[PDB]
Amino acid sequence: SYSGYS
Repeated sequence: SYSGYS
């Protein structure tokens, strides 16, 4: 998974 700001 991805968590945060892109």
